[PDB]
Amino acid sequence: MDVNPTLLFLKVPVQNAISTTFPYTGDPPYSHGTGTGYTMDTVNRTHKYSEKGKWTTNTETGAPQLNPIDGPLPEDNEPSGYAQTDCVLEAMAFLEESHPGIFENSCLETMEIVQQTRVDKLTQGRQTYDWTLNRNQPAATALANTIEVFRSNGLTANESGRLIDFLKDVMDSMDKEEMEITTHIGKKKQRLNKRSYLIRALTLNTMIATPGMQIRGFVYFVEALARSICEKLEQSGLPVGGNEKKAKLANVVRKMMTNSQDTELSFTITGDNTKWNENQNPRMFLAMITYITRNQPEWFRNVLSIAPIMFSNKMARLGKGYMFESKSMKLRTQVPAEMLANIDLKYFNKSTREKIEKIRPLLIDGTASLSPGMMMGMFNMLSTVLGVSILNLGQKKYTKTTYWWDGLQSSDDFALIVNAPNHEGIQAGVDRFYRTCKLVGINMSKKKSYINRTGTFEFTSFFYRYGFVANFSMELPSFGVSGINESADMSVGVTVIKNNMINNDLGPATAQMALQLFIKDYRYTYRCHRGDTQIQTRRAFELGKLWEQTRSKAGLLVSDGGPNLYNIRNLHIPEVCLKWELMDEDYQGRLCNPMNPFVSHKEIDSVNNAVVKSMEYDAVATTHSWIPKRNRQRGILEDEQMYQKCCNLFEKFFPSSSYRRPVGISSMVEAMVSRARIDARIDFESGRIKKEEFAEIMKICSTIEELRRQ
Amino acid sequence: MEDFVRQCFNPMIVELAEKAMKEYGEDPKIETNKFASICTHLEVCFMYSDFHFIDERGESTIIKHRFEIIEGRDRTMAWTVVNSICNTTGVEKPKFLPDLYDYKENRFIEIGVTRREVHIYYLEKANKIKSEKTHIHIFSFTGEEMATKADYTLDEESRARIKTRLFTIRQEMASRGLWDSFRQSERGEETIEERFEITGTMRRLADQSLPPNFSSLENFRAYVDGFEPNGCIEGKLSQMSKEVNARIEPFLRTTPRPLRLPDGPPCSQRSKFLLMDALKLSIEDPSHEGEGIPLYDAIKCMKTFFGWKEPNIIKPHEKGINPNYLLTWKQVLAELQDIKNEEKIPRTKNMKKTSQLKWALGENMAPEKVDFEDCKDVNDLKQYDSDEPEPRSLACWIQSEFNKACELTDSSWVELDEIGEDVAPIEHIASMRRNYFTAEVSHCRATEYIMKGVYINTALLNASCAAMDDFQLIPMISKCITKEGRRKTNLYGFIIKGRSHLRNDTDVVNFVSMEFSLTDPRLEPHKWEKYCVLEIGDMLLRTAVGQVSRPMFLYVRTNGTSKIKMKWGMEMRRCLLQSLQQIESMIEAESSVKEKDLTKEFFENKSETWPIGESPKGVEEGSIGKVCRTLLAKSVFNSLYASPQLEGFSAESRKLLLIVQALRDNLEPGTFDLEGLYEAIEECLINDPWVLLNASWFNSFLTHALR
Amino acid sequence: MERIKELRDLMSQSRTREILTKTTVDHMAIIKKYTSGRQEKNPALRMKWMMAMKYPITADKRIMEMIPERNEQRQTLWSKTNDAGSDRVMVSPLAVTWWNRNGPTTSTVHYPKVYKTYFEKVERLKHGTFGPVHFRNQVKIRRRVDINPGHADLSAKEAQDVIMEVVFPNEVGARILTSESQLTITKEKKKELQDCKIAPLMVAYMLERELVRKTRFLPVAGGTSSVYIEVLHLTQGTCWEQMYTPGGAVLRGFLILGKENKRYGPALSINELSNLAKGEKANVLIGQGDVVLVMKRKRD
Ligand SMILES: [Mg+2]
Repeated sequence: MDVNPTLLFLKVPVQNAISTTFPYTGDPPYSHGTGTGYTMDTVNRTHKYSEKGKWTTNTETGAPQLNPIDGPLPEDNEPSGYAQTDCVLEAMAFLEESHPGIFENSCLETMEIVQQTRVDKLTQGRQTYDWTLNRNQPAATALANTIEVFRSNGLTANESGRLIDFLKDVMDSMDKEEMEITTHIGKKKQRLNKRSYLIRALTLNTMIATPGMQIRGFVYFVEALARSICEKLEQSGLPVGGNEKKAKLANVVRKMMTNSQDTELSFTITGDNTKWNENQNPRMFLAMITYITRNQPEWFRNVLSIAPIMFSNKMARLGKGYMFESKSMKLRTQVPAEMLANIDLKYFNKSTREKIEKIRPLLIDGTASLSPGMMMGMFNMLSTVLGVSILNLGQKKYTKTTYWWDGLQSSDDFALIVNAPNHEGIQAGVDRFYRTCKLVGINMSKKKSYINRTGTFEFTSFFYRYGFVANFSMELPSFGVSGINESADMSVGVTVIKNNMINNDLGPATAQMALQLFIKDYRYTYRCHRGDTQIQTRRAFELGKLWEQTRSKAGLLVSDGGPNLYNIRNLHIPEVCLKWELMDEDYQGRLCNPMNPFVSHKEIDSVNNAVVKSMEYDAVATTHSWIPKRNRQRGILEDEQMYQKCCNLFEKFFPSSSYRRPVGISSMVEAMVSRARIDARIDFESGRIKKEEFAEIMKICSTIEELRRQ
Repeated sequence: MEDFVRQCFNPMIVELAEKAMKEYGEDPKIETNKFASICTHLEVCFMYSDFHFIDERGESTIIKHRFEIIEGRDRTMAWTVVNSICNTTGVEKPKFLPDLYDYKENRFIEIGVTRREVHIYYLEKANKIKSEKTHIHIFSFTGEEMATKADYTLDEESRARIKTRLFTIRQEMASRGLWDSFRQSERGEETIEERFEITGTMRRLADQSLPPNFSSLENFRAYVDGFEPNGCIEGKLSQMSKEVNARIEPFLRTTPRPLRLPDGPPCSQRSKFLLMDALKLSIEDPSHEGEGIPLYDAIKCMKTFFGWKEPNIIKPHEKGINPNYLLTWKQVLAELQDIKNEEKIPRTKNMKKTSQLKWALGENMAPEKVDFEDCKDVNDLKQYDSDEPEPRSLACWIQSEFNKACELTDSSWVELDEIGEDVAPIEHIASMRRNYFTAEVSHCRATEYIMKGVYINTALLNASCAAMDDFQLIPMISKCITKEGRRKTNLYGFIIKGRSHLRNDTDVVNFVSMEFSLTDPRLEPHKWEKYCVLEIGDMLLRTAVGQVSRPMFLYVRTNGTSKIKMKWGMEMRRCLLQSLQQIESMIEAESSVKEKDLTKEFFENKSETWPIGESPKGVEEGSIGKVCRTLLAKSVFNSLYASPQLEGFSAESRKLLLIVQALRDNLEPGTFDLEGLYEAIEECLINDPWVLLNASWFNSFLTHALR
Repeated sequence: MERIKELRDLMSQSRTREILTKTTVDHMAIIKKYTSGRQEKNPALRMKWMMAMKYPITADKRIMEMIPERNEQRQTLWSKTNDAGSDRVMVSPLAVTWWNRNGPTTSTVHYPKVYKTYFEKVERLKHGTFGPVHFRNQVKIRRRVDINPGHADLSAKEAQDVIMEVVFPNEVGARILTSESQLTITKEKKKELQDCKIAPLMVAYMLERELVRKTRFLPVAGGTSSVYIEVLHLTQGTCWEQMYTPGGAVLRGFLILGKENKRYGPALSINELSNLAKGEKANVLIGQGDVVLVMKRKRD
């Protein structure tokens, strides 16, 4: 007898036993599938899918640019980017007609967002391409470096604190004749001409790719507008959560089936768009943004249109380069992509030879010019808006025929449902939807899509079967220690189990097993094994002494070697409060001593909250609230901690700055000096500071004021 | 901003500002800075006039209004009232409209609320409007104020109220992130709408980012503004060729075909430790001095075995130096004997660096790094070999491995922690279900693999952190509970860890694993292409005919592991969770159908069966326990044999599974590019034994389900 | 004092001086977001790797005055080292356990008050009653439900107002000082937390949690009240329903008279504004460092 788990599908339907079709529970330990060859392949494919468009040379960057808009209509089923401007404008017009006033309300909300936004928003992104360092850097560091360079170049609008002023500075810099970059090593100066700076500001480092700080704000505003548009569409799967997706799937299925007559025939397509990024054109986004922002203040239109304009002239960096190895002398060397333009083609294989030959004409200064197409994770919501417009174009008042379609679109994925009197009607509807998508520049992956009678389908890993919906967009989440500290980790683990039980259909027995495994992992990670156990750990002696000392062992925390009192009953209760009544008086006092040297609190945003998304956990500040040790070159800032060093020493003057965002008219130094003087006066009056100290403090305050005035 | 203005200002003041701005045909919803400016000006006007009266003697008394408002009315009414005042009191006609008329001083006073410095605003007002016999009072949101001749008409109290109101408005605007725009929007005496213009380089870029038939962004904007939908989509659809279509090809019973497995030499073992060939030397009760520490337990386990003989190579490593592995084993034995005779066994044993160990651990075996320009002309230089990996044919050893992993062992391998006492009835139900699953799964061989991997990877990570630059010797140990309930400690082999100067989570630490076994490699040499196998001893095995001698071999190989891989290995216990989740989902579905708890009717039934295997007779059915063990083994083997091929195959074959399921439901499934789906599925089958076995399983399932 | 000396040191260097003098107190928060660090990807693996070290925890300077270097078994608790950026000494979990089993004992009387919400959760669970489980098809309707019971339904603005009044009495802005009446909750919390050594930031966070109203979009198949939402995990499931019943001076009225006026004496603090006379005008540092001339509200 040969065991075959797949045979379990002969009795249990696949949708019911879909868990067995997912190999891993967590991130796999390879995280591969990217490289320079991949970037060159994407560039080549994107240019090929629109090769029949019009070629031009940029007047600023002198880069080849391909415009497939209004190009020849496709003649085959291969992916294409020949979107028609009139067709997309008509789709937007009909979307507005079916949802009157949507564009105006979304524009007003986005105007509100634009006026009230702040620069530090840009610090909330992921790793970003710093053009000043010309490599990947953290979002906050990249923003600080760009601000420093702009200041050194006499651009200080961003000092107003508004992101829109930072964008004005970015545009002015794009209009600068020369840019100076100073790296502190000592010191070092470099000069960039207009073309070089423009190319640098119009790059997308590939590692998928990441933009520089010069496009983050414009993209943010465009995505805010697209989010506002999508929030008012019931056919949009973005950006709702896991609880609001099952409802939409069930509602659409019921609407397309129950409303169907006894002679009506309904079918459902589970569909993936083949590329959805290499055929989406920035010109189309510009056209649809221009239509959306009709009859709006000119500044708002300009701000929203800068993003697609900037992306239409983007550049893609080719990455690290290539690795060459020799067998005779076992010699290895690295060839940066910068020299890849001025090298022969005898070291690369046939496929690599073809890639380099194709991509050579498109590269300038080591960056391939990529006008057509897009990249995933950038304009997801605008693409969702376009897909929903196509979906809404399926109403019986637009098809003018018996067949009609409706469904859901989530960025790349979609679920369609076509109702028609007979099979030929369903075929006609599917063909019409496909052809309209092609006209608007959307390609459906024929290999990754399939149709069947309505009742069963899939959408973004949510599997629907006869009303039963199984959510597998994200499988079993990590059930180990998050890695903050003992108290935070315990609270996070129990809260995660509770939330999964509430929302993600986690069963009672599965929840108990998850709790057991989490407790085992917690004990092994933090060496807090039960005090009575004989496992040998560096922490075993102290835990055993504490165990023997205590009277009520049930009150000891798991981190203190106590028992686990958690069950399905009390997953919502913090452990410290759960066993508060069982604690010994002295142990409770020691654990909850506010003067202990371990507890620490950062700004309130990081208080009882962990970033994974961010989840808030309930915990009591105890001795177990310690911090793990911190772990850790060209540089624009001589002192990279100047901002933190200034913000610190302000919380010692005004502690409320930790909890509340301060507001004041005076400058930081003046406020600090005034507070110092007042505190010194009050302390000297109380009689716990002597003449010498007081006069000394008054003398530093005077010299600080003199320095600030000078 | 608009919400703050509406919710902060007195509703009548809001209405006055609305009407005043409508008089000029301006939209508050689109120009909120001007709206707020007018609201603030009107509020200051009212507070200036408010709480003032004139007594019977003409003196000023605080309770005829002392001040007459002029800026809160239409142009016509304001002009009429100012003319009436001038005629009645004979005052000079002001050149520009004043704000308030002071009866007590019989003059015209104008008030200016300035976001910027007070002196600048006062100078601008003096040089702009002030001509003669007009008083100016300039207020600021920072508390400052100014007036002509420093003669402030009001008492200190009223000015204090105005200053407090302005300061509070400033603070609330700042806290709401509106003060920046409000202050930046003041230019001398007027509030200007926000400006964001495209010029210079950005203008040229915009003009270069339009459809083919456009030259200027303004022209494109004009075209879009006047665009009206006139059957454009219908015309374009009627124009494009009919060859662009999505034709549904039916998928009924004959379209599917078996997946094509790759052809080539049979696949070999790539797991980090032996799975079904593992032999363990066991101590039935570790009650010795210094027990618990791995080294002492390993020494005791080795002592229990008598029959070590002179090692020799049985299966050489084709690409490796067998004498180095032989000398490594000899060095391990020598060091173990040395520590045994020392009588001072330390907690950790660091191996002495040796040529054999230096080579085996790959210490300094790497090409030197040089610049390209220095070695560009080398004839033998070439790009790093990244060709198509050699396809391998499926072998029956992986199926046998999976079969073994699915069957019970004689002893338990899991001792999960405790939880709080059950109180709710649902808690009791969950406990019963979990205990049933645990009983079905406690003794499984997959559980043994889970514990083995967890222990090995935990030891490896701890050693790598503790001993960065030492050749540590790490015994491969596991703990078990026999049927009799006595703790048993099993030793499978040894791992020598090399340099562990790990900085990132992907850099590899290289180790050498030598594992005891009873299986002869020569039976399946292709399975052991990466192993060097030496015969290390002789063992006595019990059978119906007494004791029989069997050679005992040592499988020695070199492997590498990163921090991420070690964490993945240590987290192997989640396979239990996965299997339990599936088994519990089945039970809950059945209970929902039957509206009652069916844990007993699922686990104690021992009569209901699920198809779980295939035999020459046909499909084989097993109890719920067999299904639990099969799913656990599948999860464990997925964890052990993780690869990009596995995830790709799973993702691609899920679509085929769902299409087949739709067929089985008589839902008339149809495809568009089914051949493309087949190609995508088959591109992920190259050499991995696990993926090939999964593909064979899928083929068998297709064969059985289609019928 | 160390603080003013550090301020002078910062003002010595040109760039730090420029940022201090240029950026206003409004924009301080903005420059707080220019972090030069780097968040650890996959912190769980990082913690697993750290815990195998000897001293993976960071204490403060004063720990060396209380926790001995070694315990009875001669195991080192803390090491004479420093973190990467401050004077936080390196310690080990052995130090944490040593403190928990031998450290000074205090009186934890304010903990039930400050963490009132958690102990209310505990009491509600303790006094609840349980009914039988019903197995059947479950159809949960998804709606917006409150998260924290017992709250005052206070606006975030007003909740922050109360928190600033209570935790940070001498940093209230112009709005608080210029108001006419004080909310009773503020006085009650001020009296309740007179001598509280818990970190003021923790007290503020707990007060904000206990006073603000929070809502979430959740499926529900039974009761909707807040007390029934905290136990949603225990009461409802995919195919079962568990029947559970839950077991449960006046420093206001001041008018600003402009900016600081040196003729009226040195700037005071808010806490000492009570000593003023009926109509005396003084200089007070309100908010986060804004000196203004203030007077008491005479002739209401
Ligand atoms: Mg899909």
